[PDB]
Amino acid sequence: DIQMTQSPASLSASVGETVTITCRASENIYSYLAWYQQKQGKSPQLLVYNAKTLAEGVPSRFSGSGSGTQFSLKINSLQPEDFGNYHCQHHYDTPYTFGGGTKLEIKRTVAAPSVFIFPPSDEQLKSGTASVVCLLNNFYPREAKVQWKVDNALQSGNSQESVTEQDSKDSTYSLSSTLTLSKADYEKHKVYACEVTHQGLSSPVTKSFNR
Amino acid sequence: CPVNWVEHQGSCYWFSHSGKAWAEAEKYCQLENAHLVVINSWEEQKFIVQHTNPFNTWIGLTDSDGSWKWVDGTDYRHNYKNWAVTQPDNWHGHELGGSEDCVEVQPDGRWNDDFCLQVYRWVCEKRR
Amino acid sequence: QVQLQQSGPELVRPGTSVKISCKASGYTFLTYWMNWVKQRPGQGLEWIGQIFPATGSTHYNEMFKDKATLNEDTSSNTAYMQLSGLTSEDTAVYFCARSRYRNGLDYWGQGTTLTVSSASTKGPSVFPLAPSGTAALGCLVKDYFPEPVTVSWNSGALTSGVHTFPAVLQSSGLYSLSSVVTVPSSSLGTQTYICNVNHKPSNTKVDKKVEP
Ligand SMILES: [Ca+2]
Ligand SMILES: [Ca+2]
Ligand SMILES: [Ca+2]
Ligand SMILES: [Cl-]
Repeated sequence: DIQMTQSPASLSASVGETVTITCRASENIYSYLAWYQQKQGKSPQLLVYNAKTLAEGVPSRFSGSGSGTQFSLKINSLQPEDFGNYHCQHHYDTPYTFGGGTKLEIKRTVAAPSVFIFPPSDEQLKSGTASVVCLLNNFYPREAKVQWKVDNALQSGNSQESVTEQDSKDSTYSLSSTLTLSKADYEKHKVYACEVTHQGLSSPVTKSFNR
Repeated sequence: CPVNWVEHQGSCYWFSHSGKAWAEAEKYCQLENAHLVVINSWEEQKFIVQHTNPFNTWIGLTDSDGSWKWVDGTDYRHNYKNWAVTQPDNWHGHELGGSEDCVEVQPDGRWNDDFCLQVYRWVCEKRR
Repeated sequence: QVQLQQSGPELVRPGTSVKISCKASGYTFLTYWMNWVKQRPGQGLEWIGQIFPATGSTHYNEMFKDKATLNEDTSSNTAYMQLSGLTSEDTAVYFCARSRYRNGLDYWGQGTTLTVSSASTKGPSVFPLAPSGTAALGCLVKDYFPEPVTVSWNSGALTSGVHTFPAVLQSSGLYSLSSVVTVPSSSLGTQTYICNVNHKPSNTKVDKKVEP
């Protein structure tokens, strides 16, 4: 049963650049390899089959190569419609298997997040739950880490986060991290801090409050 | 290939979804300017059974005239074969023929000689 | 033109069974494989199996042998996939896709979203994220089911600097999200900011004013 491994998991590039993504099969699949493009919220579209054959209507800037176990999809001079997710799939003996996908992401300049913290509302407290929100706004690249501290005790398992897609105007990300407590434990402690690490900062940033 | 045939590696194939006796199946293929499928290789064998599983399916191989012959003249003795173990065994019968003289592909792809009056699915094959 | 039209979204409870259809047009339905593919939220693709309508021959990924059953209605050019014993791990988008033997999936349906959940319809609680050069404020839209909610600001008059986050599925089976907007902090005394939250499955409509 064939394992397909794609790399890199994510690739940042600009229009007009050339990129190569690769796929490795765990055993010989000869030239029986397809590449798909998938835009967010849409169905995949075949780009390449038999490792190097372009599907109908696919632009010539796409180029597939390889046979055996190592394959590559190269996009010459990327266009704005090329950003999205790319998937490889062997089409040798059934069952077919797919790679884990590669996100082709829009490169832009490094931008450290603006960080904001939000205490629970009075309304929410009156229901017995307390959500503390940390907002990391308009940052790039995507990698970011939020550490929640409650009276200097670092937290785990009581928080969830969500990240937007790249902004349509400026290609940044924003991230929301929510720490959820009951009202009881919430006023069992005083200082609420989210500590933010992002590679565009020169040290961790902490926004905090108490009450 | 013509409409409703499957193109594969320079051949066109037509897969039935109903059954005929072997000679009726071969006659049907000839009227399509074709023959019952002649399996020339492992790769073609795999292609055929991917599509025919899990029904016994006639192919163009028969010993009706006294020895194994492919319907298109392909040499049998020297070429690709995929007999199930202990096949062909020429089993003797009555109602569906005196002896097993026509070849079907089993669900596992292996070949079995069977009675020529069995009503099985078939595959036609002709060059593109 | 080749087109594969899938049935609409499904929202069902665990332990049930659902049938997804894929109607093919613009080619000879009988001579191509119809494949089914699964894609869980944020994940890669998984091949479920395929059927060859001319013969009904089927081939499955063994991981789905107990889960999916494929069949075909030749008279209507329609392929079906039955998914049974459903659990939340079956929540995913499912695609049908055409292929020839040992060839790629060259045309795809639009996808069918399947949500499996024992959660009941429930409207969101909307809580302010109160602000205190650039100020951020927002609305926490908590504990609703199912997706989606819509959020606007000042009835759609305020779009710049708005970020509405993808919902997160909480351990309760309910979703939560937040919507934030950055504004000049000099506008906080004067300008009123209202998030408009609509959850049509529960007929919930909230206009929450977000005050400093
Ligand atoms: Ca042949
Ligand atoms: Ca015989
Ligand atoms: Ca026999
Ligand atoms: Cl008799």
